Amino acid sequence: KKDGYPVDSGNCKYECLKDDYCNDLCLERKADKGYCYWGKVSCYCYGLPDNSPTKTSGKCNPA
Repeated sequence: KKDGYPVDSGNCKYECLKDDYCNDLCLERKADKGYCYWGKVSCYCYGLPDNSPTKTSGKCNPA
């Protein structure tokens, strides 16, 4: 497992506004804990699956 920005199949890291939205959405992502790294970024989990597809080196391209 590992921390990072959980991205859906499109490679889009879920965003957030508070820290509880990240911790929750994070638990669903299989992460133990997670907050919302604002700084113009998105949520942040801690415990995502190894293969857990997270922001790699591209942009959230729909389709």
